[PDB]
Amino acid sequence: HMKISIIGAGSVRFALQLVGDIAQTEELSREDTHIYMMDVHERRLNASYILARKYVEELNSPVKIVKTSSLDEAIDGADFIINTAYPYDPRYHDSGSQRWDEVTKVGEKHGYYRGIDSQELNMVSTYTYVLSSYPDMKLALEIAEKMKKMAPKAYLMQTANPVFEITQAVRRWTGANIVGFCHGVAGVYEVFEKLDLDPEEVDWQVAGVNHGIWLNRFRYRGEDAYPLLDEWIEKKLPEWEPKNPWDTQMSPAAMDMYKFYGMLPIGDTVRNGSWKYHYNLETKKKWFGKFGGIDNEVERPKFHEQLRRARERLIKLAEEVQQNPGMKLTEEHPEIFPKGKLSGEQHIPFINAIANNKRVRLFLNVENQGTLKDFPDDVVMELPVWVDCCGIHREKVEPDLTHRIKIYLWPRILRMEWNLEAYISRDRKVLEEILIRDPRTKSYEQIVQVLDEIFNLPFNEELRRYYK
Amino acid sequence: HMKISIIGAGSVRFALQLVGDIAQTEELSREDTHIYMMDVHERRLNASYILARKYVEELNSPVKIVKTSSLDEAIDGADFIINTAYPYDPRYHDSGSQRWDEVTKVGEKHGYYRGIDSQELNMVSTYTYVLSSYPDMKLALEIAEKMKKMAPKAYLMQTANPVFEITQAVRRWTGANIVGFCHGVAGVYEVFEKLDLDPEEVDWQVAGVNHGIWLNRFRYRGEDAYPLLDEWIEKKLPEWEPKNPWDTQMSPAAMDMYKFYGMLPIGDTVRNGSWKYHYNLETKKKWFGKFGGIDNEVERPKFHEQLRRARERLIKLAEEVQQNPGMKLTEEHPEIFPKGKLSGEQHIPFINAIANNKRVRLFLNVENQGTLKDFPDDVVMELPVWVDCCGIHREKVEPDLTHRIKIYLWPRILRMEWNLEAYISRDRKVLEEILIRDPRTKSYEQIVQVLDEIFNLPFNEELRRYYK
Ligand SMILES: [Mn+2]
Ligand SMILES: [Mn+2]
Repeated sequence: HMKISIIGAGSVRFALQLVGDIAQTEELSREDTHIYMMDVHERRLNASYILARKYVEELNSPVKIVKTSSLDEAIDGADFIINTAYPYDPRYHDSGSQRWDEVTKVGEKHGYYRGIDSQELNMVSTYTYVLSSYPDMKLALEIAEKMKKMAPKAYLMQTANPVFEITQAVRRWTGANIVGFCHGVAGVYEVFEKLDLDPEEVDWQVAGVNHGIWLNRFRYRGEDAYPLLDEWIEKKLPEWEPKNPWDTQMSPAAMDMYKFYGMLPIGDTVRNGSWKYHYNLETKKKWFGKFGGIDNEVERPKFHEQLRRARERLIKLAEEVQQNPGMKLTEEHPEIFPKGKLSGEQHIPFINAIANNKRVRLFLNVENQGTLKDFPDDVVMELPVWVDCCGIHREKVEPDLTHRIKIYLWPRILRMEWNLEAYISRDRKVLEEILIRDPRTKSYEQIVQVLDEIFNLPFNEELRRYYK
Repeated sequence: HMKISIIGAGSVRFALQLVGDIAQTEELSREDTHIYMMDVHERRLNASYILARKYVEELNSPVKIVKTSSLDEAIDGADFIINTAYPYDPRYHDSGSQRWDEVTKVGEKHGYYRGIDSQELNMVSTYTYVLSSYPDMKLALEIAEKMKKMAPKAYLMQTANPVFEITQAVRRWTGANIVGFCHGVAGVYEVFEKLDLDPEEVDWQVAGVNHGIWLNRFRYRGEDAYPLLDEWIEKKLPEWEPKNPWDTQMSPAAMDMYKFYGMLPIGDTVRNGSWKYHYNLETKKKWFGKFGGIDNEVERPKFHEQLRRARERLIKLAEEVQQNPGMKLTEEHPEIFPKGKLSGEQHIPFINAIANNKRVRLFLNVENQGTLKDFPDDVVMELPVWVDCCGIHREKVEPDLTHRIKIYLWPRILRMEWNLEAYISRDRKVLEEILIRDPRTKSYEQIVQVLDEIFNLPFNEELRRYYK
């Protein structure tokens, strides 16, 4: 009996990706594989459970799916616990994105463009919440302590953000068996495509911290391939255009960071430059192209609204399924319900590697343990690893990250430490010292005022009591 | 034959302090002690040499004093080399303070209050010059390479700022036998005085980096003494007033840093808080008292002018000496020329410890070497040490610095690394990345403009060619 528990299974698109990958993995598509879907939103949970059951049926997979509103029941004796939950106050909100939208506006009201949580080296929208990410940190630690008692052999597969902060605090403060998951490394394939390189003929590696990873190795036909990037920068960068607001991997910002640091930032790292690329929307469009990227006052509200519409549609689709047993989800909406094709993300390959010894190369957030020698052994970094039934095996990182990149990641590590200290100390003065270092802070009184108004939002009642 | 060479002996007040301490140290006041005074300013050098000779004569000390304008002659076979030189372009300026004054004004012209060199954790005036401190770094390394050849057994006793950056780069890039000197630790005695404690009955220790040191141990009558500070904060802080612009050790800023970090910052560390204490002159007066401290647009120009007047007076006093052999410098100006009393600074005790095994406890900038375990072995820190003829012996630092102070010093260490990278790479883009992290930077174009105008100052011709 293998038990795979999805905490936050109302993330039904992500739930359906995980379910579909399991159902399409021969070693896991068995009667003895039990998938537990747990969520605090009953409508979303029900709808996700109906869609997952019908989906699995159309794939002719015999896995069992169980739904529950009990965190304890989902954790009890689980082999793998995937945390994709995004907490929210149900008295005021329907999903977590809403608390971040509203605090971001408050921040902008007080002169912080894109909110206080948008800082240098961390512009990724929704990554942290009021700096210390209290509700998301709280849930992960609660899961971690429950599983130390109820599931001591389980892996906690952390996907909800902040992955860096949460994986570090869990590891450090509970010793629970937590691993952080992010597929930002998938940006490399955009590089190979733009440079007309067969991905299978490229010898490559990335390393760093979450959303702070760099293409430390890039070789082709027995030689360094970066001169091929240099040629692309000269001849083709002038004509580059993003296909959508998320398309930044080959943007002027990415190449400007590569010029200074010596290696190419990969994936969401490109979103996390200095303020040079982010002072305002016009500056974002200069460095990221027509959309200004995804982390701005136009595109992010547009996207969160798209996700809300999708949640409502999936609830309605679940009702359609109950009314029309004969309909084929894979036929009517083949995008949402793909068939005969794995998603390509790392969660199910990880599970199949640990349990069934299907060895695979992944990029995961684990303790450094001397892999990057100029960083502490206990700091959680995003590293290239091979996973099998004997656990996680860190690759040697070669070539080493450049000196300049090392003194780029150290500040991001220190920001993590200040964020953890702000959480564990319950001390509002720590949040004030974080913002006194913010370039947008003009005065100390500005810091108190913006934090005051944030804490006084009705849905931040628990946060306010935590720091009081 | 012991040879003590003062590079920059035109710092005649500092030269006279060093000369007077030697002349009043029994083990060093000998015929075989040769003091070499070297400086590029002939008038200042001559005047310093005349005053030093007459001074030594009135102390009945037989030490030999030699003046030279040759750096090589001063370094050749020296046992100790004290670097107090402050370079300047003689085509435009008469002393080094002038290049810092003029670049600071340019910075303020472009919206950087107190100049680009005034950054968080480094508000100390004149500490760095255009971030990377090119002329001061250049001289120290030139001395370091000359002495590796001409004086392989010598100690380079670095006193010119930036002490942290220069001691680190010399150690790292040349392996020369450099030790950094700063007496900021003397602030502890202000604490003992305000709290009515006999200094000899206090068990105390400080540690950190240069201008980043903290009173990690403070005990009295077999117990922690910090509760005595707490009582002083409650009953006496409201009525505290600075005696002069340099008096900040017991200021509201110092106590506000102590509240957050858990230990008291000592000496010039109190000048180096966050921008909380430094946004403008009115804010400086709130946190430092009536004068706003010494690092502001009123008090610093007032002080540099006082030093200029003093240089002119000492030149004129030297002429008086030549005209009136019978006058007694110790009688007419006993402040400048004290008798029967050591200065209390660390340079001559250090020399007497190394050469004559007079063991003494000092606070010096040396490689960590595991003393503070959460920092690299090779990073130069300001540490409590015992010095004897067997060299430098680091005390165990106990109690350890607090967690919050550790994540305060790490950013200052990283700033040092960025400053060194800006120097060695000769890359103006590095200075631009430093300022993009500055809270006062509003745009990227602002950075280029302020650096452009700084580099284009006539006296920065060498700096401009270095970075071109
Ligand atoms: Mn991610
Ligand atoms: Mn100093």
